[PDB]
Amino acid sequence: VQQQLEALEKSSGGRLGVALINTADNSQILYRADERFAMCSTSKVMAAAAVLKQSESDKHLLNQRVEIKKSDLVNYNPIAEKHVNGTMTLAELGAAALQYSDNTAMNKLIAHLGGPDKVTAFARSLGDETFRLDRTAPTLNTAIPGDPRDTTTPLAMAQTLKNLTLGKALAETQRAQLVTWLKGNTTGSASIRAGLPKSWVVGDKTGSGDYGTTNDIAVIWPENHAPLVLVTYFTQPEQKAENRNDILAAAAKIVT
Ligand SMILES: *C(=O)[C@@H](NC(=O)Cc1ccccc1)[C@@H]1N[C@@H](C(=O)O)C(C)(C)S1
Ligand SMILES: CC1(C)S[C@@H]2[C@H](NC(=O)Cc3ccccc3)C(=O)N2[C@H]1C(=O)O
Ligand SMILES: CC1(C)S[C@@H]2[C@H](NC(=O)Cc3ccccc3)C(=O)N2[C@H]1C(=O)O
Repeated sequence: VQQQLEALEKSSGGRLGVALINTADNSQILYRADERFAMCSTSKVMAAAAVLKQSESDKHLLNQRVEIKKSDLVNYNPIAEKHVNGTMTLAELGAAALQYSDNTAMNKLIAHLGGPDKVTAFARSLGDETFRLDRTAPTLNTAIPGDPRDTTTPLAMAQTLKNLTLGKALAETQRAQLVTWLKGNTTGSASIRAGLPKSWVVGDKTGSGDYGTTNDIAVIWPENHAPLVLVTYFTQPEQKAENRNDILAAAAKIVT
Protein backbone atom coordinates (compact mmCIF):
# COMPACT_ATOMS: atom_id res chain seq x y z
CA VAL A 1 0.00 0.00 0.00
CA GLN A 2 2.82 2.39 0.76
CA GLN A 3 4.35 2.01 -2.69
CA GLN A 4 0.94 2.62 -4.24
CA LEU A 5 0.38 5.79 -2.25
CA GLU A 6 3.88 6.97 -3.17
CA ALA A 7 3.23 6.38 -6.84
CA LEU A 8 -0.17 8.11 -6.65
CA GLU A 9 1.45 11.11 -5.01
CA LYS A 10 4.24 11.23 -7.55
CA SER A 11 1.92 11.11 -10.57
CA SER A 12 -0.47 13.61 -8.95
CA GLY A 13 2.00 16.51 -8.80
CA GLY A 14 1.26 17.22 -5.15
CA ARG A 15 1.60 16.27 -1.50
CA LEU A 16 -0.67 13.53 -0.16
CA GLY A 17 -1.51 12.87 3.49
CA VAL A 18 -3.40 9.79 4.56
CA ALA A 19 -4.37 8.38 7.89
CA LEU A 20 -6.53 5.27 8.10
CA ILE A 21 -7.53 3.87 11.51
CA ASN A 22 -9.04 0.40 11.46
CA THR A 23 -11.08 0.18 14.63
CA ALA A 24 -11.11 -3.67 14.44
CA ASP A 25 -7.59 -3.64 15.96
CA ASN A 26 -6.39 0.00 16.08
CA SER A 27 -4.05 -0.69 13.19
CA GLN A 28 -3.22 2.22 10.97
CA ILE A 29 -2.16 3.09 7.45
CA LEU A 30 -0.15 6.33 7.55
CA TYR A 31 1.33 8.44 4.73
CA ARG A 32 2.73 11.87 5.69
CA ALA A 33 0.35 11.50 8.61
CA ASP A 34 2.36 13.78 10.93
CA GLU A 35 2.66 16.55 8.32
CA ARG A 36 0.55 19.69 8.51
CA PHE A 37 -2.04 20.44 5.85
CA ALA A 38 -4.59 23.23 5.56
CA MET A 39 -7.87 21.70 6.69
CA CYS A 40 -10.04 23.96 4.59
CA SER A 41 -13.72 23.17 5.28
CA THR A 42 -12.90 19.90 7.04
CA SER A 43 -12.37 22.20 10.03
CA LYS A 44 -16.15 22.66 10.20
CA VAL A 45 -16.46 19.33 11.99
CA MET A 46 -14.61 20.78 14.97
CA ALA A 47 -16.75 23.91 15.07
CA ALA A 48 -20.00 21.96 14.87
CA ALA A 49 -18.77 19.56 17.53
CA ALA A 50 -17.83 22.46 19.84
CA VAL A 51 -21.45 23.66 19.68
CA LEU A 52 -22.64 20.10 20.31
CA LYS A 53 -20.40 19.96 23.40
CA GLN A 54 -21.99 23.16 24.71
CA SER A 55 -25.41 21.66 24.11
CA GLU A 56 -24.60 18.85 26.56
CA SER A 57 -25.08 21.43 29.36
CA ASP A 58 -27.68 23.68 27.68
CA LYS A 59 -30.84 21.95 26.55
CA HIS A 60 -32.05 25.03 24.66
CA LEU A 61 -28.95 25.75 22.69
CA LEU A 62 -29.56 23.85 19.46
CA ASN A 63 -32.91 25.56 18.98
CA GLN A 64 -31.46 29.03 19.58
CA ARG A 65 -32.34 31.32 16.69
CA VAL A 66 -29.59 33.09 14.83
CA GLU A 67 -30.30 36.06 12.61
CA ILE A 68 -29.06 35.87 9.02
CA LYS A 69 -28.30 39.28 7.49
CA LYS A 70 -27.39 39.98 3.85
CA SER A 71 -23.97 41.23 5.10
CA ASP A 72 -23.31 37.75 6.54
CA LEU A 73 -23.15 36.21 3.14
CA VAL A 74 -19.69 35.24 1.84
CA ASN A 75 -18.57 33.23 -1.19
CA TYR A 76 -20.80 30.24 -0.72
CA ASN A 77 -23.93 30.20 1.35
CA PRO A 78 -26.36 27.74 -0.36
CA ILE A 79 -28.51 27.36 2.71
CA ALA A 80 -28.01 30.68 4.53
CA GLU A 81 -28.94 32.70 1.47
CA LYS A 82 -32.40 31.14 1.58
CA HIS A 83 -32.79 32.65 5.07
CA VAL A 84 -31.63 36.24 4.72
CA ASN A 85 -33.85 38.49 6.81
CA GLY A 86 -34.88 35.44 8.82
CA THR A 87 -33.33 33.11 11.37
CA MET A 88 -31.75 29.68 11.41
CA THR A 89 -31.28 27.65 14.57
CA LEU A 90 -27.83 26.56 15.74
CA ALA A 91 -28.79 22.98 14.79
CA GLU A 92 -29.77 24.16 11.31
CA LEU A 93 -26.46 26.00 11.06
CA GLY A 94 -24.57 22.86 12.05
CA ALA A 95 -26.48 20.87 9.44
CA ALA A 96 -25.85 23.46 6.73
CA ALA A 97 -22.17 23.82 7.60
CA LEU A 98 -21.61 20.07 7.51
CA GLN A 99 -23.97 18.79 4.86
CA TYR A 100 -23.68 21.59 2.31
CA SER A 101 -20.44 23.22 3.42
CA ASP A 102 -22.24 26.56 3.90
CA ASN A 103 -19.56 29.09 4.80
CA THR A 104 -21.99 31.58 6.37
CA ALA A 105 -23.15 28.76 8.62
CA MET A 106 -19.56 28.00 9.65
CA ASN A 107 -19.03 31.66 10.43
CA LYS A 108 -22.17 31.74 12.59
CA LEU A 109 -20.87 28.75 14.53
CA ILE A 110 -17.47 30.40 15.03
CA ALA A 111 -19.06 33.69 16.09
CA HIS A 112 -21.37 31.92 18.51
CA LEU A 113 -18.38 30.17 20.07
CA GLY A 114 -16.43 33.42 20.40
CA GLY A 115 -13.98 33.13 17.55
CA PRO A 116 -11.49 30.73 15.96
CA ASP A 117 -9.35 30.40 19.09
CA LYS A 118 -12.38 28.95 20.92
CA VAL A 119 -12.57 26.20 18.34
CA THR A 120 -8.92 25.47 18.96
CA ALA A 121 -9.52 25.34 22.70
CA PHE A 122 -12.32 22.85 22.11
CA ALA A 123 -9.96 20.64 20.09
CA ARG A 124 -7.41 20.82 22.93
CA SER A 125 -10.10 19.78 25.37
CA LEU A 126 -10.55 16.60 23.31
CA GLY A 127 -6.91 15.58 23.39
CA ASP A 128 -6.00 17.15 20.07
CA GLU A 129 -2.85 19.16 20.43
CA THR A 130 -2.44 19.64 16.69
CA PHE A 131 -5.57 21.27 15.28
CA ARG A 132 -5.63 25.02 15.02
CA LEU A 133 -8.35 27.32 13.71
CA ASP A 134 -7.16 30.82 13.02
CA ARG A 135 -9.60 32.43 10.54
CA THR A 136 -13.22 32.53 9.48
CA ALA A 137 -14.50 31.42 6.11
CA PRO A 138 -13.52 31.76 3.35
CA THR A 139 -10.01 32.94 4.22
CA LEU A 140 -9.39 29.74 6.22
CA ASN A 141 -9.12 28.09 2.74
CA THR A 142 -6.09 30.00 1.42
CA ALA A 143 -4.03 26.85 2.03
CA ILE A 144 -0.67 28.49 1.42
CA PRO A 145 2.20 25.97 1.58
CA GLY A 146 3.93 26.15 4.93
CA ASP A 147 1.31 28.44 6.48
CA PRO A 148 0.40 26.94 9.88
CA ARG A 149 -2.95 28.78 10.09
CA ASP A 150 -6.01 26.56 9.94
CA THR A 151 -4.00 23.33 9.80
CA THR A 152 -3.82 19.91 11.33
CA THR A 153 -2.15 16.57 10.50
CA PRO A 154 -3.92 13.57 8.97
CA LEU A 155 -3.30 11.43 12.04
CA ALA A 156 -4.47 14.08 14.48
CA MET A 157 -7.68 14.61 12.56
CA ALA A 158 -8.26 10.85 12.13
CA GLN A 159 -7.80 10.33 15.88
CA THR A 160 -10.11 13.21 16.72
CA LEU A 161 -12.74 12.24 14.13
CA LYS A 162 -12.73 8.73 15.59
CA ASN A 163 -13.14 10.11 19.10
CA LEU A 164 -15.92 12.46 17.97
CA THR A 165 -17.97 9.91 16.03
CA LEU A 166 -17.20 6.53 17.61
CA GLY A 167 -15.44 7.40 20.86
CA LYS A 168 -15.01 9.45 23.98
CA ALA A 169 -15.41 13.08 22.89
CA LEU A 170 -19.17 13.78 23.00
CA ALA A 171 -22.04 12.50 25.09
CA GLU A 172 -24.20 9.98 23.23
CA THR A 173 -27.00 12.18 21.91
CA GLN A 174 -24.44 14.67 20.64
CA ARG A 175 -22.23 12.00 19.10
CA ALA A 176 -25.25 10.55 17.34
CA GLN A 177 -26.21 14.00 16.03
CA LEU A 178 -22.75 14.53 14.62
CA VAL A 179 -22.87 11.14 12.93
CA THR A 180 -26.31 11.86 11.51
CA TRP A 181 -24.97 15.09 10.08
CA LEU A 182 -21.89 13.50 8.53
CA LYS A 183 -23.84 10.60 7.03
CA GLY A 184 -26.13 13.12 5.33
CA ASN A 185 -23.36 15.06 3.67
CA THR A 186 -24.15 15.95 0.09
CA THR A 187 -20.71 17.18 -1.04
CA GLY A 188 -18.55 14.07 -0.96
CA SER A 189 -19.71 11.79 -3.74
CA ALA A 190 -16.52 12.10 -5.80
CA SER A 191 -14.06 11.96 -2.86
CA ILE A 192 -13.50 9.12 -0.39
CA ARG A 193 -16.92 7.63 -1.11
CA ALA A 194 -16.01 7.11 -4.79
CA GLY A 195 -13.15 4.82 -3.74
CA LEU A 196 -15.31 2.54 -1.60
CA PRO A 197 -17.93 -0.12 -2.18
CA LYS A 198 -21.16 1.61 -2.99
CA SER A 199 -23.11 0.04 -0.23
CA TRP A 200 -20.74 0.91 2.61
CA VAL A 201 -22.22 3.51 4.85
CA VAL A 202 -20.16 6.70 5.07
CA GLY A 203 -20.18 9.95 6.95
CA ASP A 204 -17.74 12.59 5.71
CA LYS A 205 -16.77 16.23 5.49
CA THR A 206 -14.95 17.63 2.43
CA GLY A 207 -12.84 20.72 1.96
CA SER A 208 -11.38 22.59 -0.98
CA GLY A 209 -9.02 25.54 -1.08
CA ASP A 210 -6.35 27.29 -3.04
CA TYR A 211 -3.19 25.41 -4.01
CA GLY A 212 -5.57 22.78 -5.34
CA THR A 213 -6.06 21.72 -1.73
CA THR A 214 -8.60 18.92 -1.68
CA ASN A 215 -9.56 17.15 1.50
CA ASP A 216 -12.02 14.66 2.95
CA ILE A 217 -12.41 13.15 6.42
CA ALA A 218 -14.68 10.15 6.80
CA VAL A 219 -16.06 7.51 9.06
CA ILE A 220 -16.83 4.32 7.19
CA TRP A 221 -19.04 1.41 8.24
CA PRO A 222 -18.39 -1.75 6.23
CA GLU A 223 -21.26 -4.30 6.05
CA ASN A 224 -19.36 -7.05 8.01
CA HIS A 225 -16.45 -5.29 9.76
CA ALA A 226 -15.70 -2.68 12.36
CA PRO A 227 -15.59 0.96 11.28
CA LEU A 228 -12.70 2.64 9.59
CA VAL A 229 -11.76 6.31 10.00
CA LEU A 230 -9.99 7.86 7.03
CA VAL A 231 -8.41 11.25 6.44
CA THR A 232 -7.23 12.06 2.92
CA TYR A 233 -5.58 15.49 2.52
CA PHE A 234 -3.99 16.67 -0.73
CA THR A 235 -2.31 19.92 -1.76
CA GLN A 236 -0.32 21.18 -4.71
CA PRO A 237 2.52 23.62 -5.27
CA GLU A 238 0.75 26.16 -7.49
CA GLN A 239 -1.82 28.56 -6.11
CA LYS A 240 -4.39 28.09 -8.93
CA ALA A 241 -4.01 24.33 -9.21
CA GLU A 242 -7.26 22.48 -9.91
CA ASN A 243 -8.83 20.68 -7.01
CA ARG A 244 -8.51 16.85 -7.28
CA ASN A 245 -11.32 14.92 -5.59
CA ASP A 246 -10.25 11.96 -7.67
CA ILE A 247 -6.92 11.70 -5.82
CA LEU A 248 -8.87 11.25 -2.58
CA ALA A 249 -11.03 8.52 -4.15
CA ALA A 250 -7.86 6.81 -5.39
CA ALA A 251 -6.23 6.98 -1.99
CA ALA A 252 -9.34 5.56 -0.36
CA LYS A 253 -9.40 2.68 -2.81
CA ILE A 254 -5.73 1.91 -2.20
CA VAL A 255 -5.97 1.82 1.59
CA THR A 256 -9.23 -0.16 1.73
C1 LIG B 1 -14.31 24.64 2.46
O1 LIG B 1 -13.36 23.93 2.13
C2 LIG B 1 -14.99 25.68 1.60
N1 LIG B 1 -14.05 26.09 0.56
C3 LIG B 1 -14.18 27.31 0.01
O2 LIG B 1 -15.06 28.09 0.32
C4 LIG B 1 -13.12 27.66 -1.05
C5 LIG B 1 -13.42 27.07 -2.31
C6 LIG B 1 -12.45 26.31 -2.97
C7 LIG B 1 -12.75 25.80 -4.23
C8 LIG B 1 -13.96 26.02 -4.86
C9 LIG B 1 -14.94 26.79 -4.20
C10 LIG B 1 -14.65 27.30 -2.94
C11 LIG B 1 -16.29 24.94 1.12
N2 LIG B 1 -16.08 23.49 1.16
C12 LIG B 1 -15.73 22.99 -0.16
C13 LIG B 1 -15.81 21.46 -0.13
O3 LIG B 1 -16.53 20.95 0.73
O4 LIG B 1 -15.13 20.85 -1.00
C14 LIG B 1 -16.65 23.63 -1.19
C15 LIG B 1 -15.99 23.68 -2.57
C16 LIG B 1 -18.05 22.95 -1.25
S1 LIG B 1 -16.82 25.36 -0.57
C1 LIG C 1 -13.01 26.38 -8.68
C2 LIG C 1 -14.15 27.32 -9.11
C3 LIG C 1 -14.91 26.71 -10.29
S1 LIG C 1 -15.30 27.53 -7.72
C4 LIG C 1 -14.21 28.77 -6.93
C5 LIG C 1 -14.84 30.05 -6.44
N1 LIG C 1 -16.29 30.01 -6.16
C6 LIG C 1 -16.79 30.09 -4.89
O1 LIG C 1 -16.06 30.31 -3.93
C7 LIG C 1 -18.28 29.88 -4.76
C8 LIG C 1 -18.65 28.51 -4.70
C9 LIG C 1 -18.29 27.71 -3.63
C10 LIG C 1 -18.68 26.38 -3.52
C11 LIG C 1 -19.49 25.78 -4.50
C12 LIG C 1 -19.88 26.59 -5.58
C13 LIG C 1 -19.46 27.93 -5.66
C14 LIG C 1 -14.50 30.57 -7.70
O2 LIG C 1 -14.74 31.52 -8.43
N2 LIG C 1 -13.89 29.48 -8.17
C15 LIG C 1 -13.54 28.71 -9.35
C16 LIG C 1 -12.27 28.74 -9.87
O3 LIG C 1 -11.23 29.02 -9.22
O4 LIG C 1 -12.11 28.49 -11.10
C1 LIG D 1 -18.74 33.84 -7.14
C2 LIG D 1 -18.08 34.56 -5.98
C3 LIG D 1 -19.07 35.12 -4.95
S1 LIG D 1 -17.05 33.45 -5.02
C4 LIG D 1 -15.55 33.73 -6.06
C5 LIG D 1 -14.27 34.03 -5.32
N1 LIG D 1 -14.13 33.51 -3.97
C6 LIG D 1 -13.32 32.46 -3.72
O1 LIG D 1 -12.68 31.97 -4.68
C7 LIG D 1 -13.25 31.94 -2.30
C8 LIG D 1 -12.04 31.47 -1.81
C9 LIG D 1 -11.35 32.14 -0.80
C10 LIG D 1 -10.13 31.70 -0.29
C11 LIG D 1 -9.53 30.56 -0.77
C12 LIG D 1 -10.20 29.88 -1.78
C13 LIG D 1 -11.43 30.31 -2.28
C14 LIG D 1 -14.58 35.38 -5.41
O2 LIG D 1 -14.16 36.45 -5.01
N2 LIG D 1 -15.75 35.21 -6.05
C15 LIG D 1 -17.08 35.54 -6.52
C16 LIG D 1 -17.24 36.15 -7.65
O3 LIG D 1 -16.67 36.05 -8.73
O4 LIG D 1 -18.07 37.08 -7.61
